[PDB]
Amino acid sequence: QLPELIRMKRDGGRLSEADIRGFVAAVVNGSAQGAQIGAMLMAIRLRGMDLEETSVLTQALAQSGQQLEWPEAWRQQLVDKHSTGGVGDKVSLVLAPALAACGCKVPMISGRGLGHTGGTLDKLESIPGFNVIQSPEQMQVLLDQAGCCIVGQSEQLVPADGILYAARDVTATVDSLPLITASILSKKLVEGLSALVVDVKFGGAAVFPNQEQARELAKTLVGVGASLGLRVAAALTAMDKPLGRCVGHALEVEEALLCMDGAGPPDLRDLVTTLGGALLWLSGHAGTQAQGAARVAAALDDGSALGRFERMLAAQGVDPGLARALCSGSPAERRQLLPRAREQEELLAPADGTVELVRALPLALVLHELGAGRSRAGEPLRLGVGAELLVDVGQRLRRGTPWLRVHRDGPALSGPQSRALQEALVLSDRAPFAAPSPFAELVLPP
Amino acid sequence: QLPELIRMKRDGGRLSEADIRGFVAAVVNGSAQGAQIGAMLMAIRLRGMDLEETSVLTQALAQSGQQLEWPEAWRQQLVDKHSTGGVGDKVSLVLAPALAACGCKVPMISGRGLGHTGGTLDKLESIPGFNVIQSPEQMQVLLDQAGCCIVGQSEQLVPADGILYAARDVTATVDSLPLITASILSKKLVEGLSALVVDVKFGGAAVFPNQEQARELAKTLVGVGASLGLRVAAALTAMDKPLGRCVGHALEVEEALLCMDGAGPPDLRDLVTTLGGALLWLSGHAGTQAQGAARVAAALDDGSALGRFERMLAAQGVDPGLARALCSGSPAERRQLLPRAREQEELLAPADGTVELVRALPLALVLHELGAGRSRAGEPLRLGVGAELLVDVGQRLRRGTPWLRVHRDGPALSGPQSRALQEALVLSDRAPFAAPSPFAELVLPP
Ligand SMILES: O=c1[nH]cc(I)c(=O)[nH]1
Ligand SMILES: O=c1[nH]cc(I)c(=O)[nH]1
Repeated sequence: QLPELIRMKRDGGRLSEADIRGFVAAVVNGSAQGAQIGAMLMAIRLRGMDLEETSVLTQALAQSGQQLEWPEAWRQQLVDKHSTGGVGDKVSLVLAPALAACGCKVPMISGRGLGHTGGTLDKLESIPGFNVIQSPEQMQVLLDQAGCCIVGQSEQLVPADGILYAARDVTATVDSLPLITASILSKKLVEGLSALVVDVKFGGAAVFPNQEQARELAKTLVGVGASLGLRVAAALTAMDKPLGRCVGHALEVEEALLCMDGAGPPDLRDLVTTLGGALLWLSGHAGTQAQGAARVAAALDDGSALGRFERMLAAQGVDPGLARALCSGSPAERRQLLPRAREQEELLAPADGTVELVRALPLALVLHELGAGRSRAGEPLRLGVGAELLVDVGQRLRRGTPWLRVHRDGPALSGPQSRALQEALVLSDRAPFAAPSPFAELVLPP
Repeated sequence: QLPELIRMKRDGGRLSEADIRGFVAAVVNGSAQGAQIGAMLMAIRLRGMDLEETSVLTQALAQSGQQLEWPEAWRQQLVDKHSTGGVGDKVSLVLAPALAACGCKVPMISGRGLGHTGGTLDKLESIPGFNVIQSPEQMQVLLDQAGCCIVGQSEQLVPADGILYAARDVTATVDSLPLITASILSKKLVEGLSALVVDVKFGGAAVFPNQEQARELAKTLVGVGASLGLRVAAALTAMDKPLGRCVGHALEVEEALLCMDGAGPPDLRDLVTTLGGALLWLSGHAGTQAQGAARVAAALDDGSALGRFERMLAAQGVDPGLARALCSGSPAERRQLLPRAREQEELLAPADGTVELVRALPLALVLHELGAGRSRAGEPLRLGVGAELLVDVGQRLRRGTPWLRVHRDGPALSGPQSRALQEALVLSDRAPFAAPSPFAELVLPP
């Protein structure tokens, strides 16, 4: 029974396959209570799991629901990428459609926000009518039509993970190697993918700031994934500063769109082309990293990524007209069709100097307490709330120049909140420089 | 917010008084979700709390509800006793009315089962009509007409403890010195007592088997109690074997009534007189402890605690006729008036030998899975389920002599169930001896 299983883990003992499957079944069928879920999640977070338990949690979460079947004509076309989570990380919003443009099939099952990081599903929900929950049947139609699709956990698609994911988010049990591994792979295993690239963040606002832990996760994701029959590669990418300039939901959707019609900040386009190019390589569609990167980049310039993105929006519930407007509209028009915070508050530079860095963690934490993230499961988010980096890293600015614009619904920023933000603006006084790219290294399966 | 409070404790940090009161209010008002209550509890169970946190929790729980207001004329009479939970530990049932058999006012706020231990509130419920939820007003009337009462936590009395109590029970977070401490003391502080005696168990079926760990609890209980302006004494008693010969709920009420009949097992009576003795002394209604143990014992026969029990039962919802029935009724009559298990299964001595011990834990565990224990929240119990020790410790026996009577409602005992219970009977080659007395020592407040 639940109390005993929890007790074993609490004592630092391992769970047998039956126990794990037992636990997962109880979660899915609703017999497990919230406290028991939270208790077990914490026991794991604090005591851990070995690679066998871990692999078992994965198979279990994966099997708690359906297995996605596709036309065998799609077999080698099926690919996906997943990010462990970060700030301003709307890569998936761009990659999904940019791949489906290269003929690739992407049945992406992602998630909502986790802790201080943003979830792509919450970002898509900024778009009116976008429905994250799609059946396995609709998903097939989606791939047939736009060859794109970004859905979330549901009754049919990894329900066990859906429930745990939402509990982890608000029980301080996000940063657990085995829970992240099972959660991520279970989603991807159910997809029947040919290749998969997981973007494992490291740095300031990463689940695992510590680069060495980012690595351990990277190697584990790939190892367990391999052992479970999935061609997987992991990319370790910086998340010390936000990706792009926009952080939030509604705001990140417009930057994603800016990226899709050939523009946007270089770091964003870089990560998109490097992971996509790494993904095309992994799946055999591209000969080398550079070739695959170029094809994806071409999709960003082509207008075909944006086009696939448009079909996806319409096929997942967005009114065709709004879909055509988001993709056909200019930055300002998109900004108007998407949720908007009630107040705009710009932060000014405290001095002259170079933007050495903009701490992503402090920024996400404040964005978090302003309604961008959850502190309770099922809690509505204030889509619209977010932030815009008005200055890039590597550029020089003077005191008095606005470097950040906070989009908020509530009161003017609190005291400790303002301090935290300014605190995030690191300045040095040297010549301007070229900001480095997020991507660090690729970890392949043994 | 909740997620952060949990992370702090999760990481080993202590919670500020504002944090704990913050968390407690969230538990009482609903903002804290099940998974969050469980996460917090497990974090605390694994990273502990310090004396101040513990002290602060205790206050918060006590203050989560109402403070019981009594007529000044009683102030000096209001006493109570508590247990850390055990097996067959029906002492409060016998001791509460026994005390009220000496003018003392006992507004006992106890609780339900906790882990593998039986709760007196569950025991009282096997008594048709008995209500455990009495508002403060009813509690005054009860003491006024019967001198005692046994109620449970409610929206009005320690709401916060009620919630943590029910969750800890099914989350393997019962055995936490600080949680037990705040839980026990919070209920007592709200009672406005002038002396509290806690029976801290140690032994095979104790929350804290290790006698030294139990002593740490006993010290904390008295220490923190003292710091909160409550005269508290704590006894340390054995729980390697079951207190009495009857384990369960309806069955525990019968053996209890037998004790209030001036009969029963030495086990029970001995413990009820000792702790009661310590109580009357502690509160000043007795010059010494032996005199108290004497007045209490007298009440078992003369002065009538059985008489006080009847008035309590009636005053707490039990039909007056049934109440008198249970009192004047003899064992056989008592059984017919209470819930009886559907069937009866007896175990036979696996071999000749002297009964060195009847391991309480294995007993509780099995009775537990037959419906005597909870596995979820308010999961209903099978109150007639239990066991009768058909043999005493110290005696010898021959293979074939039934040593245990199991009262179950479902299927006959299973293989692993029978094996578990058999392994509970420890036969030694020694000569017949007299079973020792539960009581070990008494820790005091100065
Ligand atoms: O699906 C997931 N993405 C990111 C993380 I971190 C996780 O645990 N699961
Ligand atoms: O009221 C209580 N009795 C026994 C235990 I153990 C506890 O934690 N609380």
